This record gives sequence, C-alpha cells and structure tokens, in this order.
Amino acid sequence: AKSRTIGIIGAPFSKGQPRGGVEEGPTVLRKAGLLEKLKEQECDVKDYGDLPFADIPNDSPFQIVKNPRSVGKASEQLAGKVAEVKKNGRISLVLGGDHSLAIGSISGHARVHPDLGVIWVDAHTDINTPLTTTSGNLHGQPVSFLLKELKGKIPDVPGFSWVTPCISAKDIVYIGLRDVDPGEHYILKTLGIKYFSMTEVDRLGIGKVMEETLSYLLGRKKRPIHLSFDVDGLDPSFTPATGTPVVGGLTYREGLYITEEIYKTGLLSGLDIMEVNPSLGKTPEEVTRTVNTAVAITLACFGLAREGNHKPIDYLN
Amino acid sequence: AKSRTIGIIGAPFSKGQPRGGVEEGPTVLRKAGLLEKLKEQECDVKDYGDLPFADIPNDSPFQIVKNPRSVGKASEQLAGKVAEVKKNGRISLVLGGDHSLAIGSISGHARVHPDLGVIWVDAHTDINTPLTTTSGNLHGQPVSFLLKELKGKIPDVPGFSWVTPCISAKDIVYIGLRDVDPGEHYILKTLGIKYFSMTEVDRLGIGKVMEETLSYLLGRKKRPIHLSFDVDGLDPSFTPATGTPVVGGLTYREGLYITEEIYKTGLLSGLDIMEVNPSLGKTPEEVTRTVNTAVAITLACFGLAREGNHKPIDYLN
Amino acid sequence: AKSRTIGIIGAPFSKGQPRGGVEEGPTVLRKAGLLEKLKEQECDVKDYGDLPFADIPNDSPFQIVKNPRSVGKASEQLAGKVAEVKKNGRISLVLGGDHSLAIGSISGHARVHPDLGVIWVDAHTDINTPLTTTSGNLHGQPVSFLLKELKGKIPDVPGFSWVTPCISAKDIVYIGLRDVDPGEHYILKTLGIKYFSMTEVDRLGIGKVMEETLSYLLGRKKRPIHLSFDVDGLDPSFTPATGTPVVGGLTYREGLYITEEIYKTGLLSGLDIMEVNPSLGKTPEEVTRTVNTAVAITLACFGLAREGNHKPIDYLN
Ligand SMILES: O=C(O)[C@H]1NC[C@@H]2SC[C@@]21CCC[B-](O)(O)O
Ligand SMILES: O=C(O)[C@H]1NC[C@@H]2SC[C@@]21CCC[B-](O)(O)O
Ligand SMILES: O=C(O)[C@H]1NC[C@@H]2SC[C@@]21CCC[B-](O)(O)O
Ligand SMILES: [Mn+2]
Ligand SMILES: [Mn+2]
Ligand SMILES: [Mn+2]
Ligand SMILES: [Mn+2]
Ligand SMILES: [Mn+2]
Ligand SMILES: [Mn+2]
Repeated sequence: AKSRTIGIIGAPFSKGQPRGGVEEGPTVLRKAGLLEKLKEQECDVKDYGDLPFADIPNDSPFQIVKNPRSVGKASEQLAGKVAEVKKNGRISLVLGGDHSLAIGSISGHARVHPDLGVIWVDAHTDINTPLTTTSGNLHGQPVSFLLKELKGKIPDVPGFSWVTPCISAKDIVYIGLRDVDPGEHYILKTLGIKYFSMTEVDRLGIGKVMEETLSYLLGRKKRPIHLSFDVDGLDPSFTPATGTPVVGGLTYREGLYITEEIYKTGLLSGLDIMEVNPSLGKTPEEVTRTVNTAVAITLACFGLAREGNHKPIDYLN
Repeated sequence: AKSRTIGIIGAPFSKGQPRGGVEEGPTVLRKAGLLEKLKEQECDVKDYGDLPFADIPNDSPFQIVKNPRSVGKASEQLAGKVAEVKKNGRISLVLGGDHSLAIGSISGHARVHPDLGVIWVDAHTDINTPLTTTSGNLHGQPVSFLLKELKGKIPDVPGFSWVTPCISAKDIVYIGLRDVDPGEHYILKTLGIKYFSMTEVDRLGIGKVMEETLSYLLGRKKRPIHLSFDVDGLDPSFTPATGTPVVGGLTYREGLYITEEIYKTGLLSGLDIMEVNPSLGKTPEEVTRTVNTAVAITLACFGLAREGNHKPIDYLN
Repeated sequence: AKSRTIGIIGAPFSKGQPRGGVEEGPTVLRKAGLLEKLKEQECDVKDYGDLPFADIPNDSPFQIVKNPRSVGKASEQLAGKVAEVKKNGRISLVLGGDHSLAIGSISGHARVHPDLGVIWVDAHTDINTPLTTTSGNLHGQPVSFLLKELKGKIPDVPGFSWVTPCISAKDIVYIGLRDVDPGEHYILKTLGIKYFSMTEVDRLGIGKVMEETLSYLLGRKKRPIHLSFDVDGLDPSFTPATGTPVVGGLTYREGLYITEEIYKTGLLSGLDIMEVNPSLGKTPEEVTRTVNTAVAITLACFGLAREGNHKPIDYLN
C-alpha cells in the first residue's frame, strides 16, 4: 500500500550544530532493526543508503553562522535524493542527523509535491534567520529558509543559493513547543503560523490537538503530509540522548498518538527522524531508550497500532 | 455496606505462564497490610485463605498449550470458591497468581450472577484461543474460554470440560490495551468487542473513557460488575514487578480514576488483582512500588477517594 | 506593568511543622537566581528582604498544637509586611517556609484587598482546626483560621488574637487534592467549598479545571487573585524535596498551565511559594529539581510562557 511504501535515506550530518555524535543517528537506528521491523509490518522498504557528505575544509562563518557551505551542500544533496525517492512513488524516510537537514528534506519533497503541508514536532520552532540567531547553529534556522513570507529577510548565505522558499506560513503546524527564542516568538506571532505549544497540548489534550492540526491542513482538500520529527519534541524521560533536551515534553503516548493519527489519513509522504545523538546519553540505557522511542515513533507512522494489527485473512479458520 | 463487604481469596498459581514467582502475589499483597488497610476504610473483610493447588504431575501439553490440567483445575477450584464467597453476600477479591485464573474467577462469579458485565484493565486482550496462541501460555487465553461467540473455536483442552462460556462479546470492556497479537486483533474486531486501547485513552481522556464504559455496560439496567485487573495495564514506572511490562501504560492517576468510578456505581461484585510477580523486580524498591500500587488500586475499588472520606458524624463537635 | 510589578518577601520559618530545613526555602530559591530571572522577564522587582523571626522560648503547646506563639507571631509579622508591599502597588511574593505562613500572607493581602479570591494549589486542604488536627502541626491548619464560616469553631490559640477571618468559603478554590483528613473532608463538604481534587483533574483535564476555577472566582466581575502554591501539589517526581510528598500529583506541565492561565487574567495580586525543604532531597539532584520546578512555577506567574515571549520591538529589522 502507498502509506506503507518507503524509501530510506540515511543523512549522517552534524555540522548544523556544535555537538558531535548526531551523525551516528542513521547507524544506531539501522542497528536497532528499523528496516526489518518495517518489513514485518507489511511495508515495501527500499534502502537508498547513507549519503556521503564530503568534507568542506576552510568553511569560514557567514557573520556568526557556523559551517554554512557544509550545511548548504548536505541539504542540497538531500533535496536531490528525497526528490528521487518521491519520483519512485515512495514515502521518503530521512534518518538524521541534525534538524538543518529539513531544508533539503522539505525542499526536495516540495519539488515533486508543491502542495505539501508540514507537521513540525519539536520543543523548538527552528524559525531563526541567519540574522536573528544568537548561536549561529543552522539546525535552529531550517524553517526560515523554507518560508515564502521570510523571502527578503534571509541574506545570501554561502552554500544556500540553490534554496527557493517552498512553503507558506499557513502550510505548517507546530506541535510540542516549549523553548522559543524572542526573535522566533516574534516571527511565529507576526506571520500568524498555527502552533500547539505544550500549553495548548495541556489545555486541549492530544486528541483535540490532532483533530485541529489535520482539519487545518486537510480541511480544504486532501494534500501530502511531511512530518519533520525532532526527538526533543518528546520529554527527556523518553528521548534523553539529544542535543537540546527540554523538560515538560510530549509523553511517549502523545508521540504515538500524533503518528498513529497521521498514518490514518493515508497522506504521509515525507518523514524526518532527527536530532538522535547516541553520544549524548548519560548511560548506555539512555541511548537505547532514545533509539527505541525513535523506532516506535517511526513504526506508528507506517501503520503499527496500539489496538493491534492483523493481515486480511480469517484467523478463526 | 454491600460495596465494602469483601471475601478475600488467595490464588497462588503460576502455571498459566512460564515465569516463577507470580504465585507469591497473595503473600506480598497480604504482607503490605491490604486486609488491615481495608478494615480501616470501614470494610467488612473475611479472609477465605489461600487455595491449595495440589500439584498435577505428568501434565503434558495440549498441542503447544502448557500445563492445561493444572490451569484447568486451578480455575475449576477458584470457580467453586468464588461462587461460595458470592453466595455469602460478599464481593470476591481474588489475589493472583497469573491471569489464567480469570477463567475460574468470572465462571464462579457468573454462577451466582449470570447478568454480570466485565471491565478488563490490561496491556493485553488475553483472548487468544488454544489454536491462535503462539506461546501456548494459558494466561494469554482466559477471555477466549469465557466468550459465548467463541463456542466452536475452542478445542477440547484437557482440564477444561467443566467450562461453559458465560459472557457475550457485548458484556466486556477492555481498558489499557497496547500489546495485541494479530489473531487477537482479528477476534476483537470481528466480534465487535468494546475496547479503549491507549489510543482511545489518549484521544478521549480517562474521564470520557469511564463515562462510555459505565454507560455501555449499565445503560440498559444496573447489573453486577466484575473488574479483572492485570497490573501490567498500568505503566511499568508504577508496576515494574510483572511478567509482560509494556511502556506507555495507564498512569497511577488513571488507574485510581477507573477504580474510583467503579466504586461509585456501587455495583462492583468481583475483583481480580493479577500478575504481581515479586521475583521480577530489578531492585527490592521496584517490588515494593508494584505491591504499593496494587494495594492503592484495590483500596479505591472499596471506597478510598482522593477528595477524602469521612464517617457520618459531626467532626466540629 | 502591574502583573510584572513584584515585592519579594523571604519568610524563613519552619515551626508550623516538625521537619527541619524548610526555613532554607528562601535561601535556595534566591541562590537559583529567581530575582535575576524575574528582572530578565521585564519585571520591576523590589526585594523587602528575609523577615527576622525572633526565637520564642517557653512556647508551650495549646493542647496538641505545637509552637502556637512562634507560628502566630511569624504570621502576624508577615501580614504587616504583605500589607506594606500591597500598599506600594506590588504583587507580594512570599518565599517560604511552611504553609502556616498563609495565615499572615492572606490576612495581610486582605487588609488592602478585601475582595480577593484564593487559588490553593496543594495535595492538602490545610483546613484542620486546632481541635480537628491529630498531629498539631499548624502548617495543616491555616485555612481554618482564615474562613469566616469557621468563626466559633476556632478556640483562643495563644499568638492568634490578632487574626480576623478574612475569606468566605465561596472565595477559595483548591487544585490538586489527594491527601485529605476525615475532619477536613467533613468541613470541605459542609461548607460547600469549590475544589478540584486529582479525581476532578483526571475527569476534566487541566484546561477545563482552569476554565471553571477562573469563571467561579471572576464570573461576576474582575477581583484580585491570591495564589497559595504548596510545592507538594505537584507530583514528587518533580518536587521531591518537600515534607509531605504524595504520589499521583499534578504534572510539571499542569503546574505551568495553572500559573500561565492565572498570569493571563492580569489579576494575580499575591503569591506564596511554600514547602520547599532543601534538606529533604535523597540526592543533591532531587533538591535542584525541586528548586528548579519552584522557580519555573514562579516565572510563569509573572509572564514566562512556553509558546515564547518577545519585547515590543521589530525583530526582523
Ligand atoms: O537558535 C538556536 O540555536 C536555539 N533556538 C532555540 C533552541 S535552544 C537551541 C536552539 C535550536 C535547537 C534546534 B533543534 O530544535 O532542531 O534541536
Ligand atoms: O498469547 C500470549 O502469550 C501473549 N499475547 C499477548 C501478550 S505478550 C504475552 C501475551 C500474554 C499476556 C498475558 B497477561 O495479560 O495475562 O499478562
Ligand atoms: O494536619 C496534618 O498535619 C496533616 N493533614 C493532612 C496532611 S498529611 C500531613 C498533613 C498536613 C500538610 C500541610 B501542608 O499541605 O502545608 O504540607
Ligand atoms: Mn528541531
Ligand atoms: Mn528541537
Ligand atoms: Mn497483561
Ligand atoms: Mn492479563
Ligand atoms: Mn500546604
Ligand atoms: Mn501540602
């Protein structure tokens, strides 16, 4: 089935942030048996391998922005690969890698499906521009490069001349927000982006959050869904092996509920499993817990349901 | 009062599953002061002791089904004891022991009250038949033996000739499901059994879940309630000392909410506290935590309320 | 702004209960950078210092009631100080110290604002009278001294002759109740006090709880709000370093939701952050966790929002 036809892309990249280890994300998710688990779930899985991200020496900063050419090139390559997967009639599954890679993932997906809607599960808005950021880390800026309304606010950053903003502010929904920078809050409010911070999740419950999210994106007509999942969207009690953990996150149950509801639309076309850093666990168990949670989230995106699943055969005969 | 008149039955039985220790469940629940705590809560408590489950040697398997005569006999004896407690005008409180004992608990309860409704709190459906089962563990099969709609699907298993299905598919509600076998999911969907998997609990909230459960069972007319509580229905962060723990379970609060709502109907007539295995804690604290949670669940079934409780006297004089 | 104009009062007092260390509450909250964090959040902060609570030797018990003159005097002093802060047009922020200090905090606040409404966030009602109590610990009795309907039920306790009940039973809302004494439950039911025990929080969800709480207190017309926050209202997994921890408490998210909703009314006039005991952590991390949670709660009372915050300037220019 279309909702279970997948194209795996490994994106072992880390230069979008300063913490080493996030490039081991595709390795550890594969080692956990993700591909085998998806095949056992009646999925047609094709593995496009791990993208080679050739080192860019002398990649000097653009103002305070670190490794711009490396980040720009990695996303450019990913865009080409995601577009190839999409042309082959498969749901692209990007194994990250830092969240800067979403520039390439969404850009590439939009080349084949320009009418796509984005669901962004994260503790963070990742909407800083190369001018608003105080960190210069591009994993906290991918949304600004993708939004049409921010054209003219993004300077000419080396490595990003290939980028054409592909999404409007009305085509993105945030879920799980709880650590937003002043500049990002201003952008979020002035552009009128739809969001469900932890405050709205507490107020409404995840059931109403999903009902509202899917109605807001699909109400007019059915359109492709791109889910960009930052594992720090979930509480650090479930995903501790991550760069920027924030307390009071989405529960394991809420994470599974979001992904079960998206699967059920039959419109998931793109998926990013980002910011898994296996060198950031305090214990080996914290790493396995993060990886196992990220695997469980991924399986729910492709049909694994808590009520159970069965093949279309008579089990009583 | 009727809702606080209890008959305690210890059922130290483990042969419905492969892990040793679950037979110590009645011992550890008693040691925690359950009987004394119930009496302090204005309960009339009579202890019927721990059932002697005389060893059945040469109990060869029926196909892949393990210890069928032992499980069949333990349930047959429990049925007789529960029926005796029910005839004495008491709410039967079965301290397990593995969940295979539900065959005897519900069969015995149904002999005195054939119009009973079942609330099944558990991570699992336990509805595998001796033919759909892949483990051959009878604790994953009690429901198949009890359902009228599965008559003709249950083969002649040694030790179970006394069993007559006593409940219809419409007389059972599951709460907490999150680990269902393919065969079980097929049965659950084809028989149209009412269930609230963790997905429905996330969607609706425990308030709506309870409102729907009690309306579905009692809407037509008031009838006796049998609550079969598998401790693995709650999240392993509360009940870790259990045979098959599954992450993303019911919270301590949700567990107390279910039981507070059932007490309030005044219709609880039977209760099973199952799958407490004190040899399965990683630390002694994990065992005490499991036992304390199981005690807390039990006390709420018999009137203990979080808002408080008071005797009908003037406390200001 | 009025909602961000604060008067800090340290109340290092412990004689309302038997566990030493709660007097270090103002010290540890200050060490965590509470004052500096509030100023960074666009707050006008004035620090009235830590109240000196002169030792009262020969403070004999009134029946079973321990240190009545010490508790009575500490609250009398606090009342005078809170009234001073209120007269200076500031929101009084009392850093405790045990909950008996609420006698002084609310009495002092009511002298300037007699039309105030109280939100009491706690696992406990703290409404025992000097005659209903069984421990004789005054931190479990402050509401009894404050209620107009309990005039004639409170005996002449040494150190409390200055007290005039300032609140009616209809002017208080409890949130988080899960450990209520029989006498307290009788008072709660006979006086018809509005409460949301953990049972109502589970039933309704924190969204509906806040909607109902604010409508019940502000429906007729806008009036000042006094929030009396006992850190044991939150689950011990967030606030373990406290005297009376009770499992199944409010989550970190629910705590932040209550305080975000109160800030939003613009009517918070008084705040108590009570029962932080830094000598009651099992590990230093348990103490830092409790302190960090208490700081996070306080910051939300004065505008810190999970969706983000920004200054009224153009961030894109
Ligand atoms: O611009 C920044 O560098 C920061 N702005 C807000 C958050 S705290 C670090 C942060 C980005 C996190 C990226 B990501 O969400 O993908 O992990
Ligand atoms: O048929 C089986 O053996 C399996 N079926 C699904 C679950 S995982 C193991 C299991 C039984 C659960 C038992 B009980 O709920 O009693 O703890
Ligand atoms: O009156 C008493 O001593 C007891 N009555 C109920 C609770 S268990 C301890 C308790 C007081 C809690 C006060 B405080 O909430 O401030 O921590
Ligand atoms: Mn991100
Ligand atoms: Mn993030
Ligand atoms: Mn189970
Ligand atoms: Mn079971
Ligand atoms: Mn208190
Ligand atoms: Mn308390």
